Amino acid sequence: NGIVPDAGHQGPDVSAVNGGTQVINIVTPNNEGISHNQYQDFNVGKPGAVFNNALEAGQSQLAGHLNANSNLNGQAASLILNEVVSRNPSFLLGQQEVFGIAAEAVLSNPNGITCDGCGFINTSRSSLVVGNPLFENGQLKGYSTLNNTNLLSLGKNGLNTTGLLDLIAPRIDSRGKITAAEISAFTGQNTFSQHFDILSSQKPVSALDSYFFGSMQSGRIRIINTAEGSGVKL
Amino acid sequence: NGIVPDAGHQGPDVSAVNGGTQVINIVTPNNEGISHNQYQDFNVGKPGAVFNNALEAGQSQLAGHLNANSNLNGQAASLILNEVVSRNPSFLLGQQEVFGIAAEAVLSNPNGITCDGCGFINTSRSSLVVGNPLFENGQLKGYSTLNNTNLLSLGKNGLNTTGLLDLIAPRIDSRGKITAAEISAFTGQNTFSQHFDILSSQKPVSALDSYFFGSMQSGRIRIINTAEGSGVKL
Repeated sequence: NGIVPDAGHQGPDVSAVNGGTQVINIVTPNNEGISHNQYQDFNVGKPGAVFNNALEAGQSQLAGHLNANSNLNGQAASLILNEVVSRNPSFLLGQQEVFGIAAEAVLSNPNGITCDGCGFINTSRSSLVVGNPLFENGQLKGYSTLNNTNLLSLGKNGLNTTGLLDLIAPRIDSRGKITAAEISAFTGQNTFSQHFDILSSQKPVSALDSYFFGSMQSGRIRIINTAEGSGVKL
Repeated sequence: NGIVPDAGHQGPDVSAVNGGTQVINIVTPNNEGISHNQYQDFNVGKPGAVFNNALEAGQSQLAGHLNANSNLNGQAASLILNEVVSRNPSFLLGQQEVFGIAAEAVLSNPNGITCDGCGFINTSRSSLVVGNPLFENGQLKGYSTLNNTNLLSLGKNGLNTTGLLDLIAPRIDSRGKITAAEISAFTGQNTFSQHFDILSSQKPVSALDSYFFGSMQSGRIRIINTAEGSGVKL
């Protein structure tokens, strides 16, 4: 019951639950190569979840044998954008696997995101965005944490991935081991490009406190807090 | 007794002690604009220390009225490089002021550096390097932490500056509030350019553990640990 796709045009379809692991047929990539998937609820349990970006049947790590995704229409996604459209926050307690062609992945949930033992498999770049994507006539222009005060939380069991990692939120509270090739954490109220360049920043009414306890096993870490007067506690 | 200049050609001369604050006449800048100063001992107490990069007499913040530095020969330094040539580590318990023309400042001490309530005034960029500078026929080519396992320590009272801040050491242990326009921390055994670009990295025999407790009041923080297998604990 963790992942509940939206009933609208950008809602993906669940094809199976294999050992508690939900398998999601992501929607057709647009001309930008972006599969924009919308959910009333996006949560991942300990069995994890699989996003099917495959043009051939094969073996997944989390859900066994899976089929090609006919939604792809012969073109795999280069970016899998998962967006929660409701007021429900997201809890990630397991791995998210991209089955098939490797792609970038973004979870966007302006209501809040909590990781605790979550991770990403076969992902070149993975982003957690407590904020909303910005679209202009159907094309992705970036993301926004403007007017948002919600929290990205990482629990004791941390987060692991072999690719790049982006953490975008008004504030971040981390208590676990973050393992990634590179870690980028951007806090405060900002507008971002598609590539998470900071295009603008605003000062929040009250302080946006970010907390980092725990290890960070990465060769490169960058933390940008644009909330003037706030800080990054370690 | 904190700052003891070397007797050789790159040893500066102390001109005064004003309220316990040592005033150092840095040596003539070379053609690169680098004043390369060598010390048998480099320590700063609570009264702080002043480096005289002035072409006119004026008022310093820490040491009252000071004169022009005749060592400059009419050309202020663009980089003040302070290097300990002995086995003595460095303890910085106060502010270091550049009197006169603003400049970049680097403290190089391969034996270790400890900050506790230290800071930098009228400095565009300030660097603490547990490592040695690299010279090629008198020209500065960069810095090196190769084969070094010593520690850069920041105590409870932290470090403050309005300019940029570089922290270069085989490992860093910080327990206080670091305030700076931007913070760059590079750990592991590396060779650096003059601008602290990582040119090469080597794996240490044993782990080089870096620790960051405490606040970091900066808009941009980057931490690069090139020691594979080691991590950054927060």
